[PDB]
Amino acid sequence: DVVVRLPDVAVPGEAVTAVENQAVIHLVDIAGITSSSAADYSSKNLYLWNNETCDALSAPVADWNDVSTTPSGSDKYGPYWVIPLNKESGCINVIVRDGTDKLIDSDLRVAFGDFTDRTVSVIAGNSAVYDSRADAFRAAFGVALAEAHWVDKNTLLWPGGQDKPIVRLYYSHSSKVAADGEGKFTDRYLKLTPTTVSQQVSMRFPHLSSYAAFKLPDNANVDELLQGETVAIAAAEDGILISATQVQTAGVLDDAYAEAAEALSYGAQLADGGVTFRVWAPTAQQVDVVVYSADKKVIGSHPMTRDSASGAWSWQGGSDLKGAFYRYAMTVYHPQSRKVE
Amino acid sequence: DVVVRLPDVAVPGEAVTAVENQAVIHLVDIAGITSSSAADYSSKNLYLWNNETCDALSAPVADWNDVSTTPSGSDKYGPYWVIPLNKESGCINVIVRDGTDKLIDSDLRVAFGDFTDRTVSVIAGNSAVYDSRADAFRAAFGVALAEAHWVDKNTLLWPGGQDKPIVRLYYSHSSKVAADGEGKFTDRYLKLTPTTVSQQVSMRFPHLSSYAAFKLPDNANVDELLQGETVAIAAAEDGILISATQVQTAGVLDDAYAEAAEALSYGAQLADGGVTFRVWAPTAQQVDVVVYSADKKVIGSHPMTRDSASGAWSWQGGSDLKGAFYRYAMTVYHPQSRKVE
Amino acid sequence: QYEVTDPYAHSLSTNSEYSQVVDLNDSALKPDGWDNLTMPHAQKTKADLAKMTIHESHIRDLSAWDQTVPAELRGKYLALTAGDSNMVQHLKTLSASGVTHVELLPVFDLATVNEFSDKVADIQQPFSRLCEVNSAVKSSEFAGYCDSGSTVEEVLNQLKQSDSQDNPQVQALNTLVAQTDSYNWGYDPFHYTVPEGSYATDPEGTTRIKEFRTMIQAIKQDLGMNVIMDVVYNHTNAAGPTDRTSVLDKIVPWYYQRLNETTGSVESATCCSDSAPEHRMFAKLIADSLAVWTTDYKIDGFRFDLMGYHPKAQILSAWERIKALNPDIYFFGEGWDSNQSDRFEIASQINLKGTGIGTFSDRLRDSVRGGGPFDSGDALRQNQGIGSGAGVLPNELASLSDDQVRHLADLTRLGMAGNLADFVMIDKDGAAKKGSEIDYNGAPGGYAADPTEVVNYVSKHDNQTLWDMISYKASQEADLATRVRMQAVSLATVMLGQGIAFDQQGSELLRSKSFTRDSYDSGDWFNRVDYSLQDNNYNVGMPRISDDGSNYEVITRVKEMVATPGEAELKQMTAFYQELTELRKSSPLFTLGDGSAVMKRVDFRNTGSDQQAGLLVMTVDDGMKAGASLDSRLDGLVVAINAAPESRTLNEFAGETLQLSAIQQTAGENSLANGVQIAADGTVTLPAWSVAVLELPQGEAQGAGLPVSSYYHH
Ligand SMILES: [Ca+2]
Ligand SMILES: [Ca+2]
Ligand SMILES: [Ca+2]
Ligand SMILES: [Ca+2]
Repeated sequence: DVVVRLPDVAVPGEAVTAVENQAVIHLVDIAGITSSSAADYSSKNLYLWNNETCDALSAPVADWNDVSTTPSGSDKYGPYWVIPLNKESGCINVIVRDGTDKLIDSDLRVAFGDFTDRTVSVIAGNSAVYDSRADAFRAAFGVALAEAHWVDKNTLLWPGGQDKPIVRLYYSHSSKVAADGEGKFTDRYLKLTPTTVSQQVSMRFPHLSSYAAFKLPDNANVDELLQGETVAIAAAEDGILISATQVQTAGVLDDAYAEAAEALSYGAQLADGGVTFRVWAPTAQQVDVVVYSADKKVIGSHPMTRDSASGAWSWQGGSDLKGAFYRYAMTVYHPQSRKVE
Repeated sequence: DVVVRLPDVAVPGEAVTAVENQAVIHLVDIAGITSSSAADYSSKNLYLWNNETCDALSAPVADWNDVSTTPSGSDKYGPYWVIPLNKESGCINVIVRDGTDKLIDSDLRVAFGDFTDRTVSVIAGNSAVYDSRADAFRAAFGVALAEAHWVDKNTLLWPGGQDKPIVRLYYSHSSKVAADGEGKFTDRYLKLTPTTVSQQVSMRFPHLSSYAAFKLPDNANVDELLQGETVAIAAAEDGILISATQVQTAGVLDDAYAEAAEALSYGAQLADGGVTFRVWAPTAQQVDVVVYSADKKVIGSHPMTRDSASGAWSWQGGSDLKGAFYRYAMTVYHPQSRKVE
Repeated sequence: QYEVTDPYAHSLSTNSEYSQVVDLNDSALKPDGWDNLTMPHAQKTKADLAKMTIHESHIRDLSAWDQTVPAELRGKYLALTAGDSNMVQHLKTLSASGVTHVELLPVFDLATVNEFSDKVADIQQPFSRLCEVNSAVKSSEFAGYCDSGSTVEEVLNQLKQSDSQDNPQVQALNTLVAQTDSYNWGYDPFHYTVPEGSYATDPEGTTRIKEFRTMIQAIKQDLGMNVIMDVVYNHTNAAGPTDRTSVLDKIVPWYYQRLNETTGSVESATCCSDSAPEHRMFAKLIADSLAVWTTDYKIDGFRFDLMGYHPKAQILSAWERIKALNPDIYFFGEGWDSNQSDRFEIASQINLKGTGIGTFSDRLRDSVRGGGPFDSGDALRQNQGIGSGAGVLPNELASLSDDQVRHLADLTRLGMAGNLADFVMIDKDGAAKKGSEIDYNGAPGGYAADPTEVVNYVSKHDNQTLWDMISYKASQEADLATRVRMQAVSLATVMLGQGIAFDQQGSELLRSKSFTRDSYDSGDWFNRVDYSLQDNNYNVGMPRISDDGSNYEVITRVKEMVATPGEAELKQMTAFYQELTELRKSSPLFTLGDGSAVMKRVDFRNTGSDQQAGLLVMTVDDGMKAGASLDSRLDGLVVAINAAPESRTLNEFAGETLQLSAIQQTAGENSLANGVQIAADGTVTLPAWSVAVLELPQGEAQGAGLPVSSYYHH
């Protein structure tokens, strides 16, 4: 079974510096750098155009069918276009294409007051603008963004993994999924197989219905997977990384726990027979009730009981607790910080 | 058990080019390059002197105790001396030293009509002069010369292996002992242990009595070792090659076979009862009698019988062979060509 | 419901409309004594193979312009029988000096030329003919010429006068001519196992079979060279139930073609209609096709177009199959990455190590030529080569570093030693590195097991001619004389290297395409080879706008930098070319064949960090330490290539008794070694832009020669 690894290529250094009354846009070709073969950048063209917002362009082609705006040169890292300007101030409208097809989903707006050098870099389907080819390359060959969606126990939606030979769900309980000193992805994973978006899923997430669907293995331990980090990885037939992204798990959390979780009561439920503390935290590694005095000194720390069906944590104490102060001490992976908080 | 390997160091490129009316001698420091640590070349000095033969020197120190002729500079590869000249023609007398002790056994004579550039390189105990630091380095880190002497079944004499932590006898039946694509000495070997020159040996080879003695293991199969190549290897505690040399085996051949071999008759012994062909060839892998017609066409090819005690090969044929032409077809390793001829 | 021609057709009607029942074994289809025709050059051993010196020719390119060829035979197979022609006699001399093989650009049934005479018009004919056949010409900027009594050739030379980057009139008319011409390379298969009919005197019936065979007999017997056929199994010209040229996809739809996994659309990665050699029956078709060209046509070798699109297993299967009909058959092709590794183990340069199948090596090619393909604009000038003077004599646009230049030397040397994966050498930094450890754009530089698996070249039909590349890359300082030597120097790296020598027809005549990159349909005009030696066809118009328009500004900058070659320069280059080939055949040491022999005998000097740029010094051992005496006259060899404007010195062979090759000594002032000094003291002085073969004569017995470093093994 193939090991996912980084491409043996040095970090790029622009190759072209933007001069007076002219801008330079670099396409950082991922497919081009993963390949030891030369690339034909003829098909690559920018649909450039002047509007009320971004009008700094000098002579932009009107014809959308005009593929004539081909690269002003290239190298290993990808092509580049030396765009002529009217004014060194303002901004420009760039639509990066391969024929009459958008390479970057969003219409780019290059603000020269945001990139002083006018030497800018972009990656296909990235929407983002980088000041350097390096900054772009690092972003390209890293776990970046949160493109993938674990929408149900079995389904992972990801356009980035569409048509790719290697599609996997890498995971780490206590650490971040990364590349080692050898540039290899050694962390445990699951093999994903192409499938179609479920009728039930399309209803729930109409905004993702067009996204590429992937079936998780049947041996997948959904519960323990949601205990930590998960990363969606797309690689070549040889295992060279194309994309690594973080996973949005709300869909699966509703599909795995919400039915049971919905049938419970939450808070510090003080009733006859005592007080039941219940918090829903289906991803938390640990939850404890910390009970405080009026002076806010710890009076008790009680580890909670996890209900596996719901991912809810509970703890029962005496009616003596009426008026006590408390907080839940969490042990949980936060995808924003990529750490177990 | 330690693997003998090459030093991870690029081949040197002189560092200093000899200019008008001045010569440059490079010391290629083997101990210096095998070491990732800096070296103190203060102790290094050349005893330079003018004589009837080599008089091209300019102001050579008379005092032998004068260690003042220290290096004119250094680097990773070793020191160098920028020697001032009287005339760009002729030659110079150089004695390379570390204090008041000769580093090169022989008194060097640098003929400027042999080395046009006047940029020359030398290695300690090498006696040879190289046009480049590269040519020297290659020589230093190669199987070079025939410094070692297998003088008896158990004894190997080699000054180059004196005081060295790793001393071994590498061997290859059908190939040359060399370093692989990783720069490792993977060929089979035997571990040598320091010993003293035998009374019997000192008698036989008085010219080698001062040479460093090494005991071969008791498991050593002397006979099969003499079937092919043997190379004496000296290495660091870490296994970085200091020296690799070819072995002179006449001593052991006399000690292992001569007693038995001396008691036999040689040639194409035509007597009553037929003709006995006998050739002494204790190292030959194969020997055959090839019998020829008067027209020199092959009439018979007979593989010979080897007597293990003597290393003599024999073959008996009829008295019909009186007048037949013959030659012995050999299969033998020749140390001059390093091949099985 | 349709009527389709046979994919297994062996004879056809005009324009391949109907298949014909034929018996290729019929005496009627054979030139006299065809049955007893033998291969003039051996191909039995790796050493036999390594001797291979290829001249890649095209049927029109050979005889379209040669007046000494009877008119009715111009652009025909039969042109090779014109014993008393400039072209035939030229090939005859090239063969005598060492060119061993003739490679024929598509001669199977191509789709892209109308075989009906009257639906075609060439430049040789009146302009009126062009308008009759071409509707478009009647409604274009040249419509006025339909009235003139002048030929298309005539009108074209007239347009030159005002041709400029701002007025590209020569190419504008050519584009229109090209639609109704007889000119195409032919990489558009209609029928794989029938000769092309337009190269025949009569395309109706079997006539083509006897004529083609007649050309083979002439090449092998009268010119004494082997034959290589260029083959295109990677694609078909068309698919679908409607295209006229769809044959295979009309018979077994969706089988023979490679289809997209989702849509079922025929893939076009190769251009055109991607075939599926991975499918059993198409693999069978390919093998059965090669069998016919092998025994019925007596072809000696095959060059597979875009071979990377084929599964390595298929190429090896076909090879074993063909070997049973001719055991000394050679297979080679373009083993570039095809991106089909998701589907099967591709027949690539890397994957074919030790298989016996040869691949073109782009490593030496790019190092010597400069840059790489896809280069456009100022990069065509900026990316100099060892032979354009990268480093040594830079041009005004160049920015190539010393390490960048040293790395090209590293790639060239490796190539000269047959681009082997295991060959150990001293790199640009002084490190000992295996060939596979030397980088080539992310790829292992060296990849082969034996030099017979590598084809080195500096010119081919595709991409810019060697001369055109030098014109783009040479410094303003390099005069016509040095540029002629620059061409020769470039060619010496191929001609004097362990790998198989391949070259484009015309390189010996400083061939130019006036900067045309993809000359496939640039007709007789751009692809002109003057066998009367008046010019190299340089500056004959602006090349095709569609594919070279982006390079017009670069062309104008370089075009007038130096004078156009004439009878004198072409004769000087032919003399140099003949010198190099003669040298190649002058010793078995130049063509070792076995990878192990290369490693035990081949080494280089002027290596390392401290190296002199443009100096390529190769040593070949025949000494006792190498093994057996291969050359009874020599003990060793030295190849010295000084690709620098400054003259250089060789003190490496200190006191070695060397002599210049008798081949080079006979040449005199016309030698590439003209001015090479060998001092009694073994010092060699090499003039600028020169090539020397220094030989170590053998004494009364094999002595120690030029033993290799033996710095590493494996
Ligand atoms: Ca045809
Ligand atoms: Ca055409
Ligand atoms: Ca594919
Ligand atoms: Ca010889």
